[PDB]
Amino acid sequence: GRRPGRCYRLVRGHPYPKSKYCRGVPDPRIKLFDIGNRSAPCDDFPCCVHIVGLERENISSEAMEAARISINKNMLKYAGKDGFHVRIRIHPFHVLRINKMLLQTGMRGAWGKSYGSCARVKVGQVLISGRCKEQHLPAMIKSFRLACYKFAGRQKLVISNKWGFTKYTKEEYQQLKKDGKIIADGCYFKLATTKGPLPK
RNA sequence: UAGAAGAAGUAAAUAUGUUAGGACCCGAAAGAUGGUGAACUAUACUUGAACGGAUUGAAGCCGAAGGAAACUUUGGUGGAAGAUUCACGCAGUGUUAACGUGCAAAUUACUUGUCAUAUUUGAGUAUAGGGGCGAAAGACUCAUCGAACUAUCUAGUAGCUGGUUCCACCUGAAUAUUCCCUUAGGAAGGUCAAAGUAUUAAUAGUAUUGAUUGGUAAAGAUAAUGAUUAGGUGUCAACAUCUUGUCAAACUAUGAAUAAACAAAGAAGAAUUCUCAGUGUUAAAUACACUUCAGGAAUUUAAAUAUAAACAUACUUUGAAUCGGCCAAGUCUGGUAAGCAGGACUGGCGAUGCGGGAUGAACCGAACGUCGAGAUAAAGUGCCAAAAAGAAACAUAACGAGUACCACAAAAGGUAUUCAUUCAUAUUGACAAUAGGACGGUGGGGAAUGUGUAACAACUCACCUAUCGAAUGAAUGAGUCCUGAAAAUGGAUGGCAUUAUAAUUUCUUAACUGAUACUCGACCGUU
RNA sequence: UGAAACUGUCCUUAGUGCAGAUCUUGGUGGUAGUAGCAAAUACUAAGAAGAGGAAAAAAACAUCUUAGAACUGAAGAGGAGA
RNA sequence: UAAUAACCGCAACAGGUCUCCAAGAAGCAAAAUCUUUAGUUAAAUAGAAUAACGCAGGUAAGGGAAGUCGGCAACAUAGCUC
RNA sequence: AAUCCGACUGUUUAAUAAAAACAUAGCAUUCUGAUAAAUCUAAAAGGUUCAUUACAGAAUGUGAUUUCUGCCCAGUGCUCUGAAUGUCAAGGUAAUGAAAUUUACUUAAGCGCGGGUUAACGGCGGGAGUAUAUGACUCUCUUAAGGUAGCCAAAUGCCUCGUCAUCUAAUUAGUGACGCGCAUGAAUGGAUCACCGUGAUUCCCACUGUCCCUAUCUGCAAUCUAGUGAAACCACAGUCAA
RNA sequence: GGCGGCACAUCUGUUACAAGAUAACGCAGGUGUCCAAAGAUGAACUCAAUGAGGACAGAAACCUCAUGUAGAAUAUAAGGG
RNA sequence: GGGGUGUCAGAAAAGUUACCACAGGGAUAACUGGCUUGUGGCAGCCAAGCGCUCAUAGCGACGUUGCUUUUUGAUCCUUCGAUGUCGGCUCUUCCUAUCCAUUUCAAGCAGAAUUGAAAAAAGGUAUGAUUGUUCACCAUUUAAUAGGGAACGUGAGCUGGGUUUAGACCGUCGUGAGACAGGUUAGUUUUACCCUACCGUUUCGGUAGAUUUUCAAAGUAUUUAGAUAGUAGCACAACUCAGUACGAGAGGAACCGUUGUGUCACGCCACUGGAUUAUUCAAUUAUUUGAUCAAAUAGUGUUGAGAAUCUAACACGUGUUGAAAUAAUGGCUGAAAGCCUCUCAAGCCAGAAUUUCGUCUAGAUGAAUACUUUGUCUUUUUCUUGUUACUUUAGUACAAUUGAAAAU
RNA sequence: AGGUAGAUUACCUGACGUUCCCAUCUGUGUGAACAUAAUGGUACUGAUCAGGCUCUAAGCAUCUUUACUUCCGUGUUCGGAUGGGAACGGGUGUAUCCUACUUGAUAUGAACCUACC
RNA sequence: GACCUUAAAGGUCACCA
Repeated sequence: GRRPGRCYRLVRGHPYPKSKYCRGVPDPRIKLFDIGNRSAPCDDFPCCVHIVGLERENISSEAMEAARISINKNMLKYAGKDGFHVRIRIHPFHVLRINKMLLQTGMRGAWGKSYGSCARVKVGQVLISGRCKEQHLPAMIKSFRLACYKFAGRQKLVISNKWGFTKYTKEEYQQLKKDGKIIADGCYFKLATTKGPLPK
C-alpha cells in the first residue's frame, strides 16, 4: 500500500531531513549509488553522459532504485562488468510525511507521520552520470534512455565534451596529463600543485 | 507627582454624550400573590334501575349389579362456576378502508372483541393546584396538565430576531493592540466627523551623499555541529592522511536585494573677537563639566544635497460607527488536495457605479455634478457589432485552431509534415531497380544469408560486375499534426459561420472604432 | 364637484412626514361562477290554493286532499316522563 | 320537545344524553328478514348524458401465496342429529 | 403442528402504543399493645385507618400451581437487649483582672469503637503444566464471596448469516441440540406450561384476483346544465438548453 | 458538540519573511522548583580528551611529563555568555 | 510584608431529560448539490520475468502518467420563520467503461467450446427460498440473465418493513434520575380546484404578388399535398445441410432453403372462454295478497342456463419488406520513396441489429376542382350565428421602351 | 639597540630549524629572617659565581593560518512590471541591485609615553 | 484511534444524528 506518485511530486515546504527531531523514518530503498567499475583509472573511460532533470520536482527513493537496477542489468549485459562506471548523484535526504486517516477520527487536528524519502531536484541538475569507452558509448546511451522511463517529469541526455567525471575537456586533459599536472589516484586524478614546502 | 506664583466663576434656556427609570417599538419559556372550578374525567360513599336464549354439567340425592368389608361399576336426578357462547348494549383489534378546508376540533362502514358480580348505569355527596385522584399511561382534574383556569405584580428581563417615516449639499470609515465567566457581547485604543484655536523649535509612506545595524536569499560541506557515496597512501579490518558525490527549519565561516534608525546647521539663521561670573571635578588649576554654547560688548553674516509643502503645519475638546470579513499574488506554513485552514507586504471588494473580458464582488482600463465637441485607455475591426487593408510562414481532409484570470488534460508513441545541426557515400558513376557470378579443399563473394533437398543439389541474400544517371543513407534537436482521449436532459471559440481563413505566430501602413477617464466650452453647487 | 370657514410671513411648541414590523383596525381582489349543495331505499297521477310549469320538452314544480307505491318494523323513525 | 330539528357539542351537526308500555310470521333465540296498530315519504337541490380516475357492493377461465415485510384484503368453514 | 411472554377472569396512555405493561390470588419481609404505628394540619378539649385491637393496623418486594431459592456482613444502609471517658453545642462551675474580655474543668444525642442482618442496596476471579485432541489430575497468584442448581446465539451472544441436524428445489427465517456465556442465572426471582390470549413467531391442509394479467357488472359521484355558492394560497409572474 | 488535549498564566529554538510586530488543536522541548551556599569578595589554579611512562595495577583505581580555543563545568528545558 | 484566587486582572457551584420548553443560528453537525480524489473504480507508458524454446498469443514485477464521481472520506459555500430522511413497487429517459444478438481483426484459433480487441447503445437483459435491507448466498431458466446516472430519479405516486418521539421487556453501565451504531415488541403518512409541463379536446384569426375572360382574386365545400416531428420489429428453436467439413480418435460445425415458437407494437369479435340489472327464461327459501293465476318485498333474495355489448396475459390476423451509401475491417490501381505500400496522397470496390430513400402516424405554409361572385382601390360605420357578394357620400389610376448564355 | 607601561588585538598565532647579548632582560646561587607550600618546584626574600642553553627579541621557508587586491562573475540571488510563453511544474524579456566558496599575486606588523644605551 | 497499567500484553472509552 503506497500512495500515487502524483501526491508527492511537487517540491513543497522546507527541507525535512532525518535528525534528532524526526524519528521513525523508514530506511530508503536505494543503498548503492556507484555501480560498475568503481575503481577504474581516470584514463580508461574518457566518455561521459548525464541525465539532466528539466523539472523542479521530488524524486522518490524508489524511482532512483528502479533506475539503478535498470541500468545495472542493461549495462552488464552489453558492456560487461568492467567496462562502465555509473554514479547516481541524487540522495534521498528529504523525508515525506503522510497523514493517515482511519467517523471516530479527528477531522483536521493532526500532523503527518513519516512516509518515505525523496530527493528535491531542480532544473538543470545532473541526476545520474556514467563513464565508459568509445566502443560502449552507444550501449551506454541506450541503457540511459531506458532509465528515464522510471522517473517523473522530463529528462534530457547530454553527451559531455569533458573527460570521465573531471572538469577539463578531452584535449585539455590530454595535454595536462602529458605535462605532469595530472596524477592518477586509482579512480580519479590529483592536481600537481606548485604550493607547499619543497622536497629534499 | 497636588497647589500658590496681582483671583474666574456663576445662573438660566437649548443641543450632544453618560446614567436611572416601560426608556426607540413589539416579542419569551418562566416566578410570586389572591381567587374560580369534579356540568368533562378519576376515585369513594348514600339511594335507585338493568340479566332474555342456548352449551357444558361440580358437590348433594335415588335405582340396579358386584363385594366379608372397605367400597366399586352402571343409569338417572341436581344445577355450581369471578365456566363457554348469542342478543339489547358497549368498546376500539384490523382494513394502517371512508373522511381528512370532514357528519365529526377523533366521526362513519365492515371485520374483531366483549356483553352481570373486579358487571353497566342515573341523581345526591366527598376530595382542589407542589393539591386532589390514579388496577400506574406522568394518566385525569370542563377541547387547557412533566403542575389547570383566572386576575394583579407586569409595558416582568432579553448580550437574541424583526421594524424604525422629508429633500439637496459636504466630509467619510472598521476586522490591529490590552483586559473581561470573554468567543453572537463590552471598556481602553486605532480609523472618522463636528466644534474651537495657534504665527507656527510646528512638514515628509521620496530619492542622494556619509557613518552604521541585521544574518534572510544565496553559499559551504576535513571551515566548527551534524547527515552521507565511493577512491588513493601509510601503520582485510580498523586508525590516521589526501581527494570525490550529495544535504540541513530547529548547522554555520561568508553574506546580498529589499529594509530599519541617524546626520546634512532652531534656546529659536551662522561665525569670530574681547571681556567674563556661580558651583564642582582637580594635586592646584587660567584645563574641564553644567549653568538661556550663565552673562555682556563689537565685527562679519541668510551659507551649508535634491524634490514637494500657507485652504501648509501643530493641534485641543466632544463624540458616532467598527473590530463575523472576503479576494488577487513572479509569497509562506499544515494537508494528497480543495472555491480547505492559517499568516508577512501591498492593492482591492465590502462601501463601487462606468468601458472591455458573451455572462461574473474582486480580473484589465479607469473611479462618477448636468451637458456639447474632440483626441484616447483596456481591447477590438467577416455578420450579430461601431471599426482594416496589405505581407510571410508553421496549421487546417479534424466538433483542429480561435479574447489572459477561465472554467481542464498527462506520460508515451508515429517511415506524419517543416526547419536546423552532425557524420558517411556524394562520379566519372552512390542509392532504387533489371541481368549474371556469388566459389575449391570444405561433410571446414561470407563454414555461403534465407528459402529449400534426409543432405549435398536448385533458387535466393550480403558481396562483386553489367545496365541505369543525381542526390542518397544515418543520428539528434526545435515547431505543428495524429493516437493517447470514456458519463450520464440537448448545447456551446458567446452564436452564425471560416478553412492559401473570417485560425495561429510575427509584422507594415502619420489606418480605424471607443469609457461617466483626458482636453476645450457652457451651466449648478462646495471651498 | 363641494357650501362655511380659511390662508401667507416671523418667532414658539410638538402626540410632526411611512412601503415593510406573520405590524393594529376597517374595507376589497385573483382563485371563482370554481370545489361543492352525493349516508338515513322513493317517489307518481288527478284536483284545490297561489303571481309563482312556463315550453320549439324549459324532461325537474314547494303546501293540502284523494288514489297508487313504499320505509321505521313494535329493545320503532310509535305513545309518554326525569 | 324529550331528540336523524325544541337538551349539550358555534347549527335543523351521521357525535353524546337516564327511563315506562311492547302484535304476527319463522326460529333455541327480544338474532337477521317481512308485515299489522301508530308514524312518515321529508329529512345539507335537481335534470340530462352513461368518458377517464374514484368510493361502496360483485363475479371470473387455467394455476393456486409464485404477490407481499407479513395470506393485509378477500375467498373458504358455519344450523341440528348420529 | 410447534416456539416466546403473561398463570387465569379483569385494567390501561379520552384524540397515533391494548400489550409481554398494571391488577390479581399465592409467597415473603418490617414496625406497632392502642396515651401505639402510619399520617393530614399554621394551631387546636383538631383529623383519617379506628363503630378498630395482632386471625388487627400500617409500609414494601415478588406475581397461580409444581420443583427450588446457592455462596458473600468487606462497602453503603438498617439495627443492638451493648462499651466508656476518642471526638462533640448552648449551658453550668471556677480563676485573673477595675471591668468587658480571656482561660481552665464538666456536660446529651450524633459519629468513632464492637456485634447482628442480604425474600436490605448489591456482588459472586486470573495464569500455566499434564492421560492423535480434550484435561479428570497438579502447581501458582488473592478475594467479603469467587456465578451454585439450572438455562441459552433466548425479546438476553459483539464476533455472527456461530457449529451440527431438520424443515425447502433453494432458508440472515423457525425448530432440536453444543456452549470459556462481549454482558444468563436463582422472590431485580431460576427452571418448567396444562387450560386461557382482538399478544409476538414459524410451518402444513383448505380456499381464493394477493399474483401470472387483467376483463367485466351495479349504485353514488366526477362530466354538462337551471338555481345557489365558499376556502387554502398569492413580491411580480409563469416555454426550454448551457 | 461530546470524549481526548490546554495552544487559558508562562520560557527556549524553529515556522518567521536579515528593524519592530507577528497565525494555526504548526514542530522539538520546558515552569509552579532548587540554593547559608549553589549569595558577596579576595587569592591560587585550568578543564574534556589524547599520547608516553610507573610493583601488585589489567580496558577502567593512584602518580608524572607533553599536546590540549573549551571539544569540560556552570542546579534545571533550549539558546546565548 | 504574609495568608489567594493555576479559569493565573482573581464567582463560592453536581447530573439527567427518549416528557421537555423559549430566544435565536445555516456564525454550526446529521441529506442532496459544489471544490478535492486520499480511498473506491477504470485506463495507459517502460520492460525483470512467466508463458516447454519465445519480453509483448495471453500476463506483466521494480517504477511511473492519467481519467471518473457509481464507495467512503476532507471542507462547511447554499438551506434551522423546515427542500418530507432508507428500501421496495410503478414508469420514462440518458451514459458506455458491452452481457446477448450484427459486422470484423488476433491466438500457444485443426473442429467444438473459448480468449484478447475494434465499429456499434437502434433492440433485449428473467423467476424464486432467507433478510426491512442496498449488498450477499443459494435453486432454476435463458441468446444474455452487464455495469451506472437523473436532488444517493421517483411519499399532494403507493407502502411504512427499517430507521427516528411518546408505552413495555432483557443484557451491560450508573448510588440515582437515566445511557447504550446493544437486541425485541406496539406506534395518525394531510391539501391540487392555482400557473406551467405532459396527454387529449374546442373556438376565433390567418401568409403577396398572376392578370391569355379558356384569365385573375375572394367566400363556401371536397379531393389532395407533405417543411417538420416520431418511427418497429426483434430473438430463439426444429428439418435439411450432416454424423458431412475438421480430426489419429474422442468428438463435431456453418452459408442458402423450409417450418414454427416467444415477446413487443398495431388491430380485431368469426370460432373458444369470461363478466352479465335484456333483475331475459326457469326454478326456489322467508313474508303478504282468502286459495289458483299473477306478482311484490329481502337496497340485484338466491341458484341453473343465458343472448347483446365489452373483452383475453384465455380467441386470432399483420409487422419475412424493397434500393443506395456507409463505420471498424478486407481489398484494387498507385505514387510519395525507380522497389514496397489499401491512401497521416489523389481515385475506386466489398463490407453492420448502421444511415438515407421507399413504407407507417401527426402535420405548417400550400394546390386543383365545383358553385356564388367581382374585374382600380381601401378606411370608418353597419346587418348576420358568422362570411362573401352587396348599399350610400366622396377621392384616386387610366395601353404601350422593365432585368437571362452556359461551363470552367 | 634594550627595558617598563600600553593602544590595535594573529600582518601579532602555530610547526621547523637559526642570530647576537656590549648595556638591558632572562635564565642563575642561596634559605637567615617577612612569607611559602606535601616539596625553596611555585610564590617570598637575600645575592652576583658562572651562561647566551632556553626565554625574549630579529630574521628563514614555493610552510599551515591570518590580512588587503584581482578574479570568480555581472554567473547565484533580488526590488519593480503584462490580456508575456507553459496543462502543470516552474522558468523569460524590460528598467535595476548584485553576493559567496574557491583560485592567483602580495604582506607576515604599524604605532604612543618614560629611563638607559 | 484515544487514556491507563504491566514486563509486546491487557483494561475502559469509540456517543447525538
